[PDB]
Parts: sequence; structure tokens; C-alpha cells
Amino acid sequence: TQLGLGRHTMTPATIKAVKDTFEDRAYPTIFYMLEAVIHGNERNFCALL
Amino acid sequence: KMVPPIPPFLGANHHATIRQPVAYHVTHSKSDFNTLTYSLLGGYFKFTP
Amino acid sequence: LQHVRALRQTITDFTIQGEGHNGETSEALNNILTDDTFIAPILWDCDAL
Amino acid sequence: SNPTTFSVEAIAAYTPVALIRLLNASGPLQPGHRVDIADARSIYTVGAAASAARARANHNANTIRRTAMFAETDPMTWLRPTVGLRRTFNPRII
Amino acid sequence: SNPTTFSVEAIAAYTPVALIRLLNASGPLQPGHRVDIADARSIYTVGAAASAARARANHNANTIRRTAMFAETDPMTWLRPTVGLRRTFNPRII
Amino acid sequence: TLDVQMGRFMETWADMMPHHPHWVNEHLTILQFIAPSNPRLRFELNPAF
Repeated sequence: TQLGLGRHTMTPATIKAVKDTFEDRAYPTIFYMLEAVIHGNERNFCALL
Repeated sequence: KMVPPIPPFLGANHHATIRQPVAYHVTHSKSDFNTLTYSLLGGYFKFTP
Repeated sequence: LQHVRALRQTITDFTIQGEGHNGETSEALNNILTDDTFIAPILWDCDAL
Repeated sequence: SNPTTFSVEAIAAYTPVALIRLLNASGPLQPGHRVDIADARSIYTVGAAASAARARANHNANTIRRTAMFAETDPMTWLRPTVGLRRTFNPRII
Repeated sequence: SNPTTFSVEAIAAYTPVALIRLLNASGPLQPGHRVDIADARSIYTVGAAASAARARANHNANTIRRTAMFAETDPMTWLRPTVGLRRTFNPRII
Repeated sequence: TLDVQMGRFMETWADMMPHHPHWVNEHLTILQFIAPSNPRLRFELNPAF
């Protein structure tokens, strides 16, 4: 409550982006696959959509 | 990242009009986006007698 | 985006330009966010081991 | 393909593996018979993925070949800069 | 067009350059051969832009000619004022 | 061409700085500046210069 002042205060839509992506009970498995179709250095997957 | 890397062939800090302190102000002043503009305008008043 | 790039505004404001020490990227002695002895489990893209 | 002759798994097995539609892995197995195994697995790896690359030839009748992909030489670069086609287009050539 | 004869790059090259949508620069180069270079570059763009202006040529069966855009004489101006067209319409004449 | 000049400035300025100039110390509070420490204190005489 003494380090951040008017680096300011809050409201509904972005810590919207906050309450339902880090609390309750609903998650995946094969974009699991797709995340190792993902993992980190450059790669040529730099070309499609 | 220390001193504004301003080439000597474009004027130096101690011989220019807009100097370090006002840049310090704009990058560290902290109220709002209207009050900041009016404060900056209040900055640009000559000190000539 | 730019108030953790105004956190770029909030871990190189409140200190210091004028005097530094002993050759490790920067002013490295540092402390616990900014110098040349933190690389890590960092096991994603490429710079630090 | 012939003669090795056909992957029944078994531990022969054969490197490619030139199939599409392996309703085969199971299918039945059922199970593997009395051999040592370890690789085994490798033979299925290399040649199954070959069974993929050669399974294509086609689907290139509607691509939309690859691209310059980036900004980099590109052995001229001295009379035009380089930029890469990130492929948001639906690549079909319809 | 002939004979100079065709842009291979090389550094000959020639100023017109009357091609369109050329997948020629890249394309192979591959790369530029053992000659000096310098312009080259200017002569390249100086013709490339012309070969697009000349590439238009047609597309003018859809215009809709250009206008004064702004307002100015217009050697009459003494029995009617002048105004321009902010080019926000779709010139197609269909 | 305004590029080679910038490169030359960078090269000269890499070692033009054996210490740090006293004119970004616009940060001190009133008292930090005031204490008979500050080497710029003896050069702050006239409020219009």
C-alpha cells in the first residue's frame, strides 16, 4: 500500500483477465502436443497461421 | 543508459534549451495525463527578468 | 504492457547514475535484480549459462 | 515393401513401413511375442515418419510453396530489403 | 527490349525494365558476380517505378480521371469558383 | 550520411567517459544536494545560470 500509488488502481476488465485463468477446476492434454509443437528457439514454425 | 546519448554535433545538455531536469521531470513526475501536461506547460516559462 | 514496462519505469528509477564497480555487465556488484550472477533453471530460449 | 514382409509386431519389424491407415498398431497385437525388444521402437520411428514424408508427395497441388520466411540474405539484399511471409492467408490456391 | 538483353544481375543491366510482378529478384541471384556495383541501385529503382507506372497503362478503363484535388486557377475563375475532390470515392466506372 | 557520424560518436564515447558527469544528479532531495558534500554545490550560485 506504500510502494505503488498512481501506478494506479483498479476496476472490472483486466484483473478481469485475473479471476477465471489463475483460480478453480477446468484444464487440458493435446495442445499439450502442440506446445512441443512450440518450445522456444526461433524455429521455422516462424511461418504459418 | 546513463546520459542521454546525444551526439555533440547536435548540441550538449549544458548548452541546449531543454536540459536534463525537465526530462527527469517528465519521466518521473507522477500525477495524471492532464495535470502532467499543464505542469509541463508551466515549466516552459522564461526566467529572463 | 507498459506498466511492467513502467516497471521498466519501476526497477531503474530509484537509484543511481555517477559511480560503479568491478566489471560485471553493470554496476555489478548489484544486489537482487540486475547484474552478472543470476542464470538459472532458466531452461527456455538463449543467453545465460 | 517386399519382401520383409509386413509389420505385425513382432520385432522384425522393417524400417519403412510404407503404409497409410495403420488400423494395425491395434487392431490386434496381441501381445508381442517372445523376443528381446528395445529397438524394435526405432525401426517404427524412422520408417513410420518416412511413411509420412512419402505418404505426401501430394497436398502440394494446393500449396502455396514455402517462402523467404524472413529478413536475411537472400544473396542480393542490396537493391531491396527482405521480409517474411507469415502465412495468415488460407493457403489453398482454391 | 532487344538486344541488351534481359536483366540477369549481373550489373549490365538495362534501364527499361518493362516487366511486371517479377518473381525474378527472388528468384535466384545467385549472388551478384565479380563487377564493381554502385548504381546499379539507382538505375534499378529508376526503371522499376517506371515499369509499374507503365504497368498501370490499363486499369484506366475503370478510372474516372484525376482532378484539381485542391482549388486553384483554372484560368477562368471569374464566373465560378474552384473546388477539388478529396479522393475518397471508389473509382471504378464499372 | 548521419550514420558514420553516429558510429564514430559511439566509438569515441565508449571510452570518453572515465567517470560520470555531474549533471544528471537532478535527483537528490533538497538536503542531499545541500549537504557540503555535493561537488556541484559550490557551482550553484545564481538561480538564473
